[PDB]
Amino acid sequence: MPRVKAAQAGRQSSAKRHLAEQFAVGEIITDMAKKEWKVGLPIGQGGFGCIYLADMNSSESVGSDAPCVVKVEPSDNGPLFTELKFYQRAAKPEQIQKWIRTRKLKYLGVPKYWGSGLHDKNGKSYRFMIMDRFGSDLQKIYEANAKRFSRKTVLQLSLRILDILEYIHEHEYVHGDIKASNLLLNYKNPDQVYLVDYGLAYRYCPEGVHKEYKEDPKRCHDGTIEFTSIDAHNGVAPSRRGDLEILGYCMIQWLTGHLPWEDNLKDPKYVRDSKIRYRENIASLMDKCFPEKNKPGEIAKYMETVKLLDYTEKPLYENLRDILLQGLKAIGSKDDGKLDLSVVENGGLKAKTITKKRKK
Repeated sequence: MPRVKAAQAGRQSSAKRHLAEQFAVGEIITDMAKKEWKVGLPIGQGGFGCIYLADMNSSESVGSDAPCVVKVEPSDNGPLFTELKFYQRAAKPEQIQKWIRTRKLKYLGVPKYWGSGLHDKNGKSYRFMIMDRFGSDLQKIYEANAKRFSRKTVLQLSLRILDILEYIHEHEYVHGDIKASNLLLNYKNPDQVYLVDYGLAYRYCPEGVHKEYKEDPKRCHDGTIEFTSIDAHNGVAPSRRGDLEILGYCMIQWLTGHLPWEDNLKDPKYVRDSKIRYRENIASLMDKCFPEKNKPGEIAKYMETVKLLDYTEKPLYENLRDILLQGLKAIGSKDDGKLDLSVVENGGLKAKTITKKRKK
């Protein structure tokens, strides 16, 4: 006496053609700078979906086909508001190079900003923003490459993401979702990874002042538990320990190309039991996933160290970066020149809004 049942469906159509209602490639978008940016070919990546190139024609001496694009968002001012806020707030050549050079930072893994604008579609204000020229994605590359990256890449990315993660963590936002979906590359430059999709911004410390674990008791689940880690999965702000922990998980997953708990990440209970069970002796789990394929140590120690200090004691960029560079350079290899993710995939990344109170 079995029992089965199910169903599903879906569709969507649209079309138009007439004056003041038929936009297309080459269209001129007016920015807050009172200018006119021409839209180029479609992209779909580089912002929040449905992104179109920018600066098609030339105004004075072409600059490498004018590597620029413009993302378009719906009239809501929700996720784009926050993302754009910090995006433009932390965007600047002189500003960045200033603090970066003054603090000897390992470069900033953030996209370049130029300007923004909104076009009122009679009842629907379409907001858009111009940024660097992107095309590749870490979510797609890993999909076709089966997260089969070398140590050089894992280290390079980890380092970059770390620097940026700190510069922002010292403000009031942290990309709890380190998922590759937030990692994008240049339109055709593998030696340049930028972290976009700030929509997953999670206020680390309230009013700039940290607070004991007790933010979202109902699991803020800002993003996919897969990368959200126990921190975000528990609604608690990743006070250093969380950020680092997440980076470690994704790091080993990239070097291994497969995750044990991942296959069982379908549910939260599993992800939790896995995090704890693996936390008990991450060292054994790290060495277990790699008997003798390469050299599991940088990630093993890095993680063990991040949890060896405490749940929320204090960060250790120098210490972590030390063990990481030590194990990575221990093999006599480091800084091949740029990166090792030029597989050229180009897919369709994703995004989401910040967790707090608004999602209706």
